[PDB]
Amino acid sequence: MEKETGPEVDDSKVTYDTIQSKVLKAVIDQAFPRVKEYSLNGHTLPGQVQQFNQVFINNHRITPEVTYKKINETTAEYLMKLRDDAHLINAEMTVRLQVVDNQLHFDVTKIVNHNQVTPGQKIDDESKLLSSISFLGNALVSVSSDQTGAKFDGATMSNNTHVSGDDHIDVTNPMKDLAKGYMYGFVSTDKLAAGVWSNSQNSYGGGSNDWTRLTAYKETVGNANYVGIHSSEWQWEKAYKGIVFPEYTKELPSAKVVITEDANADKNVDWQDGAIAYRSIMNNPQGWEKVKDITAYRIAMNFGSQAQNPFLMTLDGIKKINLHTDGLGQGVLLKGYGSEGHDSGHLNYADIGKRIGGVEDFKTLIEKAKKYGAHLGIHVNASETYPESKYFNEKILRKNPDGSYSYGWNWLDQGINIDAAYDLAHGRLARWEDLKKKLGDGLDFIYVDVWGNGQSGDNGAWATHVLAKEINKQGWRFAIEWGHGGEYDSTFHHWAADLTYGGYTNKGINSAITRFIRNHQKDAWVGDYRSYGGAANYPLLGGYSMKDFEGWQGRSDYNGYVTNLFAHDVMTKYFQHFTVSKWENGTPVTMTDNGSTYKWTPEMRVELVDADNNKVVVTRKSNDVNSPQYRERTVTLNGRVIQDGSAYLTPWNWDANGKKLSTDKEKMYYFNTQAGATTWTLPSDWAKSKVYLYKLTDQGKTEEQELTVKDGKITLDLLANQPYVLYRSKQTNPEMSWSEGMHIYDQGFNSGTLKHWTISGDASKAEIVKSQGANDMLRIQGNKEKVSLTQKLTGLKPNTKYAVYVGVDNRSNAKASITVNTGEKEVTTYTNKSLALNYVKAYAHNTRRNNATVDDTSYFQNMYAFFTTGADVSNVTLTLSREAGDEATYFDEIRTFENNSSMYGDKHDTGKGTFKQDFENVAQGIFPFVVGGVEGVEDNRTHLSEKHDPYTQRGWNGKKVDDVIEGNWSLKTNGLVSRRNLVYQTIPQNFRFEAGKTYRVTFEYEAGSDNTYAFVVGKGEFQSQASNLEMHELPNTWTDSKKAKKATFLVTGAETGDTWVGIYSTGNASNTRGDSGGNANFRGYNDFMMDNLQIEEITLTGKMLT
Ligand SMILES: CO[C@H]1O[C@H](CO)[C@H](O)[C@H](O[C@@H]2O[C@H](CO)[C@H](O)[C@H](O)[C@H]2O)[C@H]1NC(C)=O
Ligand SMILES: [Ca+2]
Ligand SMILES: [Ca+2]
Ligand SMILES: [Ca+2]
Ligand SMILES: [Mn+2]
Repeated sequence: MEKETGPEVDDSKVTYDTIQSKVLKAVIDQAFPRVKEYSLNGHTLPGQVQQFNQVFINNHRITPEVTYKKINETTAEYLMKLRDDAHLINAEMTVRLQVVDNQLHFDVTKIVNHNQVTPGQKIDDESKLLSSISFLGNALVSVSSDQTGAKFDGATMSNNTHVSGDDHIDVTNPMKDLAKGYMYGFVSTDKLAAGVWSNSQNSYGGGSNDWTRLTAYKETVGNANYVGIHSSEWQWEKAYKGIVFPEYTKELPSAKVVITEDANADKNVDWQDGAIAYRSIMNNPQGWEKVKDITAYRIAMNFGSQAQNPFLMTLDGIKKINLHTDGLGQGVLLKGYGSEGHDSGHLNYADIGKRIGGVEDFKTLIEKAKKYGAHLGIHVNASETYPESKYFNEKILRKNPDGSYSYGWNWLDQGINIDAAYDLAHGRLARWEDLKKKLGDGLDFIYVDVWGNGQSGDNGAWATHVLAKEINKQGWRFAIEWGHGGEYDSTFHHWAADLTYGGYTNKGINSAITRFIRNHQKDAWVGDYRSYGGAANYPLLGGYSMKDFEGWQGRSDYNGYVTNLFAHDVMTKYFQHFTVSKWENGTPVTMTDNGSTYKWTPEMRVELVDADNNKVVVTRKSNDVNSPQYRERTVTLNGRVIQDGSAYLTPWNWDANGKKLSTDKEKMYYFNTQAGATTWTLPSDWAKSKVYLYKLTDQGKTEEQELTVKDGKITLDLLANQPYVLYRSKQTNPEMSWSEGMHIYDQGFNSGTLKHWTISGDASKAEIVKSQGANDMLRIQGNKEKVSLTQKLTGLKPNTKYAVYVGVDNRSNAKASITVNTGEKEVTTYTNKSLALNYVKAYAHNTRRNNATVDDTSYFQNMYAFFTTGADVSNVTLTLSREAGDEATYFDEIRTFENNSSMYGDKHDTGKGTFKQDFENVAQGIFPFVVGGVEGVEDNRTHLSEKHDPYTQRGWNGKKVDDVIEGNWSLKTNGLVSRRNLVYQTIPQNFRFEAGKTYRVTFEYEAGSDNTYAFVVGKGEFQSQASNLEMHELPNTWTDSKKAKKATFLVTGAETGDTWVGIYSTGNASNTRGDSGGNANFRGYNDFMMDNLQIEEITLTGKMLT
């Protein structure tokens, strides 16, 4: 390439003025809001040196008619009239340029469209809107190739761990052309650096073209190349299908430049100085301050009406983590907080799940969690919904160009995508306001699932900013799924934080510039995940690594959750308590993974600082990618080593909520992923102190040991992958008030003692033991006489109907019972040997080997008693008992909660009399059935269906069968045809078919096809050596009937007491009648619904006999 030239500048017709602070002077054109040049400390940066007196309005070139006024020494104002009759533009905008110390602010302060436009109303011609405003062509700041050290550095979005989003371009003549959008951009010489911010929600496309709030352009002027940074175009009045969006979607255009000399004392001026200064002018995502102290993120899941994780139970998990981490902050995302659980009832944000304890228990969880620094978030959806939802309506549904529905996912029900732009234009905001009104204060974050993938149409930068603003306005922090989503407003990205998702092309933001700037504000980055290579091969700043133990994707591994917190997240979070000040790359390395061999340039040293001038230095131990030392770092704090390789001894000076700890609560955490002694220099304020070590377990601080300090050092030779904490004085563990609000003390056996139970019988026969998943349970075994454990149920309401269950897995033939005595009445329920394995994936005691009870299986099922308090609730007792037996019964999770069922002879209480289940008042699950093994351990596709006429019922979009047969609820199975396996069954603890007695079992049912489902009678444990079943295939209910059919069966209890009934998925193919795909799923060909179950003990007489 040859030396380039362009027109020189003739400014003979130009009148310049100057505005200035004490440190920065800007020469500005009186004809147009353009900065020609900046001066600071005798150094200069050009702005837009060549006049370009045009703007683009709705993509039309306009020469504005401009009048000017200098307002004061720092501020000038421009009135800019905009007219283009041919394109229906008739408007004016006011712009101010203002110097604020070393910042220049560009603000459009007023916009007037002379066309009639009313936000929220129809507009007959959208071209009359003033929808976009572009000052592209006027650089806010630039640098010339004639200046020493001229360079541009910019970040674009990359989520591919192999590919940096950053460009580092020397500004030379000649140089390659440049006309490119950026998220962040800096120009610098060897004397000054500048960074540019804009609130522009411009996009030039997806991927690296998105979030492009800036545009950088090379312009050749005389014999110099300039690279200038421009704001990208701004948005203003917009509409969808002629309906103008609400006023709150309009945000006045704004941009800022900041100009700095050396800002990290390294005696070089470069983009890093610009990035430090940029923090003073940038947007900050709402809630960002909380991020650095949320060390323990995880999901607690509910699904399919099961109430796996009631709100008050999550509080016990929080207390376990509070003990085990010694008071680190937590963030629990409630996936399934609403409706029947996860992926039920979407869009109705205010519909807080009733079966997990409703708004009352959610409020209690939020309030009581505060003292543990545990913040709650909820999972919502703004992209797809189901017929059951209050907000399912034809008008909101997304349709394809051919008029067909844009179907969403099918699981419990068939979802349909919604049109997000329509939704915004028709009251979406009010749904968030309803939730805020119902729930009140204190919720931390909203995680909006899916958004960004285009299911609901446009989910780009502008639309996301609007959505985030709705959420932030209620006082909530924004979180989203994708590495590329919500770059402007998000504080958490699930595909960045869970390193296992999506593979190497789908992770966090792979940009050193962006991470430099914002590391401390969000979990949006590339974390350590060696098999993705590139940036993921041991990032020096770490990066959030999320695991779970409360049911999400069947995750139950509590111990692995805790070790991962300490292996990745403690140091990640430590660094977020500082801001990055310096970033040094090493030499390129060659890596091979994921089908490619590629070059990668790694960070070798990162420095961070805080407002107290603490200095952290993080150094990679080798640049050699094939050395073990490439995946090791040292960390120093003011020169003192706090991490080296597999071990750290890190100070922690913040409580669970991030507040500064008092001196006597200052601590250090030790963790080593390897065996071996390590030696550490103590800081001066520890070196002459006594020092005590504690091993951290789910019981808190244990195994107190005073350490020997020698020469101001300590040596630690402790268990690998085990957290410890150190203090300068003896510490104790506080009272946890286990299970507060749940009417019983320590419902999950987490407190390490049984002393709060009154034990009758031989107490040595009752112990707390760990499941195969380390879940503590009550075990009773080897007892020759009855053993009982009793507590009062406390805090109950008088004259109130309740349910109580305990999870029970009984390996003994002995009677294992739950008994409630209200003071006035006693009710009892029991099980002999358990016969149904647990197949609920989000439930902690399902039968997956790694959270099995014992012998690699779990038969846990909830065992209920139903009772009513009288006038006095001072002496209501709950007793767990086990009659004599050699083998073990396991109990866990005692849940007492209001319930208004009337299942026993039309009365609430456990008692005799005809059994009826109308499904209208189910405590949880599908009682008296439990889910069977048809799908193995799964988020079972059987749940309680909720009525929403007409959408859930026959006829809507050709639906063949009703979701709900009578009342508001039925028992629905979705699409489980041709599986040759058991869908669900009664178990004797739920309904016992007494030995030698005969019962009439009646129910109403819908079935979409003939003989796809069968009513079955079995006994004992079902085996798919396959068990004998009495088989009654059921015909479809719609080809020859306008409603559910009634079925009736006689069943005599086997002498072994273990008879049950259920619904079985046959081997027969279903019939979708020529329909396919979404229509076939929606219309219910493959579905089965039950309602109005009745089981009546009878004596066979007359024609019953035949
Ligand atoms: C194409 O299947 C994948 O994506 C769908 C959504 O379009 C599902 O998320 C699916 O995961 C499955 O989700 C259901 C609940 O909807 C259930 O939780 C299953 O355990 C889970 O496999 C996902 N992957 C698949 C089917 O492998
Ligand atoms: Ca510097
Ligand atoms: Ca437990
Ligand atoms: Ca019903
Ligand atoms: Mn449903």
